[PDB]
Amino acid sequence: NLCPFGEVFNATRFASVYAWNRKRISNCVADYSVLYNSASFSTFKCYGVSPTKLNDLCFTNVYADSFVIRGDEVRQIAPGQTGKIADYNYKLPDDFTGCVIAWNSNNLDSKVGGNYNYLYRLFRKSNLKPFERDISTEIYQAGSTPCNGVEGFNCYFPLQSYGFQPTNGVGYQPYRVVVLSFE
Amino acid sequence: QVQLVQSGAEVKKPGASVKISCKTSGYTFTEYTMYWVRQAPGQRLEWMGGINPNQGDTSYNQKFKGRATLTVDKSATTAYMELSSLRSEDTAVYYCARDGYPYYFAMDYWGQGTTVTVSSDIQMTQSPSSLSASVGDRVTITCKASQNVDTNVAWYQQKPGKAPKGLIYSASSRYSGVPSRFSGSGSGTDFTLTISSVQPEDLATYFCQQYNTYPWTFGQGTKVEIKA
Ligand SMILES: *[C@@H]1O[C@H](CO)[C@@H](O)[C@H](O)[C@H]1NC(C)=O
Repeated sequence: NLCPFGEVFNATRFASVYAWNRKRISNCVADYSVLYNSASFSTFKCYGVSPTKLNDLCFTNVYADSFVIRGDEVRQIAPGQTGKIADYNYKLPDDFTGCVIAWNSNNLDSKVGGNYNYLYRLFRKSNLKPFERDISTEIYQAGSTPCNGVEGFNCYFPLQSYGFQPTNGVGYQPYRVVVLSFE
Repeated sequence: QVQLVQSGAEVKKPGASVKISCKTSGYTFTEYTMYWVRQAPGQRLEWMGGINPNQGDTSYNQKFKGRATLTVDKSATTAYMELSSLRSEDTAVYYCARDGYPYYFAMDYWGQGTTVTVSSDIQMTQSPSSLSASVGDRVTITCKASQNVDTNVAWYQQKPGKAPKGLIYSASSRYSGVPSRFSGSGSGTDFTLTISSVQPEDLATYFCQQYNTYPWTFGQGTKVEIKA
């Protein structure tokens, strides 16, 4: 029996990247052919596994992480990357055994005048350790003066909103992302 | 090494404008906030405002808003401050200083300073205002804050004719390289600076500072004379 990937791939709403979403799928068959030819993916890259040989993988669970970022940020969903998304929202380790699929979703995830559902973390103290989820909304202190939960100079709310319009260049348009993580 | 290098001295008629610069080197410029501190001739140190070079956001002291404008040029790693419509009250020395957060609180590096010559706030009180000691005495200087400031108090030392240099941040921690004879103390509203075996080179004026909220404020200064 083949893996139930549509529930994650075809789901109507996707998580914001900072609060990325996690499905455990187990005891099934991951087949590269069926998966790749199911849609028009703009990125599909596997790490530590041979694409041809997904059927031959021997795993208890596959972990399906999904979320939305912008096109220019898709580069960062990969082992050993750096930047906003890879540092403060979603971090892949270097011993990464899985795949990373993505596709332009301007048609689902963009309204004229703006969709603001999708947020990203912009400031954090330490960098994210792989597969760690930070959904805290603590005011980020950039200076010596403490913030006391209030927002202002050197005291920034740590999440901002993509403003997803259809008008944007392809780099700033939304992309849906699924990360298969086998174990 | 960190270095803050300010533009040279300026002479301006009443009414003119002056844009004094502060060229940084030694560190990631966009990751440290920049403040401007005024020292009117024989007066308290005064925090004028600050700019965050990552975003270009500013906070000004109400006394200096609309007199002063703070900008940066990331491409030149340079902070700028423009004083408009100069009056004679504006003849002073202007310092740029770096917020050392989060490794060392408060202003951990100052510029040489630029002399410009024209022709509910948290109160900080120091005692004594003036002091005379002999090599080897301990000296004690206290600072009373008009409101609670936890341990967000720093002390600076201003040797004669130079910029302030940090000694203590966070009430009791020493800046990098500061001599161990300086120790700071206290909490809440009462702070003390102690110099333990005073050396001739300690001839300086010493200032406390709170950074518990904006605007930052300084004490009036404590002159320390060393008899030989
Ligand atoms: C998503 O739906 C389309 C249309 O039914 C289907 O072809 C595709 O296989 C689905 N995706 C997955 C991962 O099953």
